[PDB]
Amino acid sequence: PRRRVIGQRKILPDPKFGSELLAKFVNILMVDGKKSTAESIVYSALETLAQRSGKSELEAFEVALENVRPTVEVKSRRVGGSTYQVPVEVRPVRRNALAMRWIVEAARKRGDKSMALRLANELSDAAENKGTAVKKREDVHRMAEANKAFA
Amino acid sequence: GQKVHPNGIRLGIVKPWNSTWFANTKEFADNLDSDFKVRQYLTKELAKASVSRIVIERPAKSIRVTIHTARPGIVIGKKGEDVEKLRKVVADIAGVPAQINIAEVRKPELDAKLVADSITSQLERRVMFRRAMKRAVQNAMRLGAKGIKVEVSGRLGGAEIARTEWYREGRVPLHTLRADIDYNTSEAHTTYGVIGVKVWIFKGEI
Amino acid sequence: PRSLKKGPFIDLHLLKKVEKAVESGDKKPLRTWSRRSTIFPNMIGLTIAVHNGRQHVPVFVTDEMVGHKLGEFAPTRTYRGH
Amino acid sequence: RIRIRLKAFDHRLIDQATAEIVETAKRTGAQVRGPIPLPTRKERFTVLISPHVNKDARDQYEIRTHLRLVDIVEPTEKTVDALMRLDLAAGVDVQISL
Amino acid sequence: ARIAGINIPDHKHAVIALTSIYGVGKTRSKAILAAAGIAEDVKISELSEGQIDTLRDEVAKFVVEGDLRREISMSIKRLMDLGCYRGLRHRRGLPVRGQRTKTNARTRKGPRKP
Amino acid sequence: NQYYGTGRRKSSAARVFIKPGNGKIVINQRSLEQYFGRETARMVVRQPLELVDMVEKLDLYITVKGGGISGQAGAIRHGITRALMEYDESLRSELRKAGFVTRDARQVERKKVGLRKARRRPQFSKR
Amino acid sequence: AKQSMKAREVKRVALADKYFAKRAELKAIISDVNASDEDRWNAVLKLQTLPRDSSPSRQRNRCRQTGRPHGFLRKFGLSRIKVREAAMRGEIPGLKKASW
RNA sequence: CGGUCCGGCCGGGAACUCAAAGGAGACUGCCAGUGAUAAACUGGAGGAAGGUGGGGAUGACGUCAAGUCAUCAUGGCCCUUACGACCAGGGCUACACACGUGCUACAAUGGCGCAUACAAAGAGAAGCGACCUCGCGAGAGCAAGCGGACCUCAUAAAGUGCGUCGUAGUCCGGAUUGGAGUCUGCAACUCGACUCCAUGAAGUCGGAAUCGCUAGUAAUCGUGGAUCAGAAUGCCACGGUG
Ligand SMILES: [Mg+2]
Repeated sequence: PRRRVIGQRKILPDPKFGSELLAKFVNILMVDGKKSTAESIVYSALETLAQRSGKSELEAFEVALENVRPTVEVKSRRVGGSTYQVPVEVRPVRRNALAMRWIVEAARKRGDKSMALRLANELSDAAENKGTAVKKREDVHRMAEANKAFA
Repeated sequence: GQKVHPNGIRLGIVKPWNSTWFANTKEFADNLDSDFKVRQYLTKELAKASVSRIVIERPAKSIRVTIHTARPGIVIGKKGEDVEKLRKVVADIAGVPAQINIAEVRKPELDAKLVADSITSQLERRVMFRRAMKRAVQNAMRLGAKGIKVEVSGRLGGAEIARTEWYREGRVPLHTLRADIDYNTSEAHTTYGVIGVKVWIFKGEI
Repeated sequence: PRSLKKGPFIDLHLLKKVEKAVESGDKKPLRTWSRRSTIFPNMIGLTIAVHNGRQHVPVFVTDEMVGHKLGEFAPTRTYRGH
Repeated sequence: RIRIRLKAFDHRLIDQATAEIVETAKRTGAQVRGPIPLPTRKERFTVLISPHVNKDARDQYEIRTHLRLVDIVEPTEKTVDALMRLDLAAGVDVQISL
Repeated sequence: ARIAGINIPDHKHAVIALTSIYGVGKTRSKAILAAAGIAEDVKISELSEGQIDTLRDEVAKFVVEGDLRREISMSIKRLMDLGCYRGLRHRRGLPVRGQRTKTNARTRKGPRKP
Repeated sequence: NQYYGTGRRKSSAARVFIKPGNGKIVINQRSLEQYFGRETARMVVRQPLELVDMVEKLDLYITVKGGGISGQAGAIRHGITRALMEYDESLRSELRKAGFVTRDARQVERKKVGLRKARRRPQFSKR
Repeated sequence: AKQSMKAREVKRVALADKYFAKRAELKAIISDVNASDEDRWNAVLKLQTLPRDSSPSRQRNRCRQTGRPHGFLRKFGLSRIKVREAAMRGEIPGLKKASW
């Protein structure tokens, strides 16, 4: 929008735990509209992580996210012919979302036999900082670092 | 060329329905066609006599047609035999026995269709088109029209290019849905071509 | 495709012609506009010039033809190459 | 006993006619269960506005088929007679199921 | 194991194993199973030879693999020298069933040439 | 005492009948785990109840018509909220804060003319 | 459409009016399972012989005012454009420039 | 509430969703700050509804000698035993290709099998067609009801509940090519679907490039309708997730 700045719609928390973040993650996972399948998958992923780690299902979710989220993000300015990809401070609201999206992408990329299992594995990787999403985050940070020069 | 036909947007608002009868899907289309035919016949017959529009109503399979005219002296005639004759043909066209009612329009220049017809006639007997239009508008204003827009299109004065020409006087609220916009079109069959005379007359705000 | 209960297509005129040919024993090319006709056991041996649009093309009736219509054998569309 | 159904294209007119019917019923006969409007049969008719070309342009029209039922489960000789001739429906198709 | 001409991968389920053989598919497989009295859940692994033999017999009862191909191929050949619409389509390499040859006839045609 | 609550979401119409004591959840002569499949939907239906301290304090006999699954659930929730309002009409402050009293203006936007969906234009070549 | 076109369909309509019961009976016996085979055959050839213009298949319904077969309507019996024209004039009862 | 086939089914009850008539109701009216003391603006309360509440119809002056003289009407020019008409077939569905626009795809959020849930909006008496019967089945017979909130077309499908298969060209996808049948109509051969059996092409997310959409929106799953003897992936619409 050129003109409109509006307060965003209310999203209801997760049925099992009571988390908006979880709901957001599920939404991100879901396309075509199939939420209940996606939600189920997410639950399954959580379960396996709990079975592996021996920790709380939400807390583990949180630290994985922490491990995959960046503080600085590049953005193109397009003033000249050469690329002016300036790094900008990312707000805590959308940072989470971006991380979730990255996780989803990584899961999609992965080749484990169950989709729930795939994302569980991704989460595990994030926890031990070795997966695909984390790698992506790392180079994003590196890219920002290189061009942190600009303001 | 772009806009809504005003008589069709106001048909359930300010304009009363020109067609006022119920028929089943089985018996709708044919009835409509019959009505159209009757309208055509009327047009053929009473073009020399000043007529505007007709309202058709058929209860208990016995039609009453309401005719909106300017002058009843030629439309009815001297006697009600001509009327009877006219009815017969309508009956023949439709199927069931026919009855009619006549309505004299008060202020003939307030109604658009009659004015349009007059303009067409003027065009036919070769008069200055622009001037005629101006005269018409003036007459309307004299009569107490709150607004009048007239519009003629194409082949004016035998020009090789089409001429779009229009006069606007008073207030003609084409967009106000509660406005009584009386809109009609008469298309002139001139020697040089076809000139389409469009006329809106704003009567009142209700 | 028709139901077998309904009964496959035969044109009357052509049938009559076929019958005549059988009785006659002349056979030869026989003119046919109506291409909808189903091939019959009596028709085997008869050559029939089927209308394809501009011209009649004679196609010889065989035993490998029973469950077919005449106009299929008529190349109603023509093509050579680009 | 007697189901009278009222069918018209205009709503106000139909309402008026219904009221008239009710009035007719009340004076001559007995009981009457008044007007019950049934769902409007909306005849969605989409017309291409342009004669040649232009797919995007469509005039969207609707026929409002208004239904009105007045229900009486009591026959009187006075009122049955003064209903077939005393109705004044004008532009409303009245179907009297006796 | 050889059931009607060609060999079958022993890993597969019953319904699917039968499908691999030309001439018989899913519904056919199901029918065969019904005839036998055995469900689809059992693989080629865990099966007695007697049981297999009945299945084989049933398959044979249906026109399968080579013979069916011959029947089809022979029919095609017959069509060819007849020279009907079906026949010329086959000869040309063009759609028979009633397709637009102008565009999207690419199954019978294959890949685009120029 | 008996209290009514009307519920609407998108295309759904829901009735909610509330009677104090015993604590029953009845949707079209069935239980919640019997009638509704998705857990999220169940949670949402329980949601208005959740905020307040009422578990076995009131019975709910409810009937729902139209809508979908999640939409239906939403409608049910709305009905429940309405019923609650009817019961007291003083504890509206919490409900408004939550965002439960408002029936969705978020509704079935009609498929448009010349356009492939409700807002979706047909995929077109610029030139 | 052309006047010729209109005339054609008029002729077809007339034929349909004439021939329908005769057509109908034949159709009925064709349908019938409890019927003689030779009789059925006879019926089918009758039908084949009996006019193509008499068939409701050849009945391409046209505009009852102008003659256009494309854009026909079973409610109004006219061309879409023509219907619209009528509608706007107020000449059709019920048909509103409406929204939903 | 009484009464019971545990069927709203009913003596009944008119309370309410509903239905559509008549309305109330949203106005910057209410509180504050800002602002020329004004318009107004940014908030706040109450309130079902918030600054145009959402969507639609609504297109001023006019542009492009824009489109259509094959809806219609038209000035004329011309053919007027022919550029006219009637019939029969072929075609308009051609096919080395080039493009546009829609659909199904490439998978385990899946494919299928077996249980089960939610509708909305329509359309109908040269019509729809419960019940019962036979058909794998499309459909037939048989025989009620409904000018139709009652009778029907039509079970909504995604979803949920189990089972599987274990990333293969697969139990993916269904193309094509053939076989066996059913309706429709004078008649499916060029030329309709559909019931079925088989068959298993390409394709494992698409180069350059490009496109739509700001919330019930996109994305996506179904359900109608209109033109239809007959025949939609189109189009108009209705709803589910979202
Ligand atoms: Mg291409």
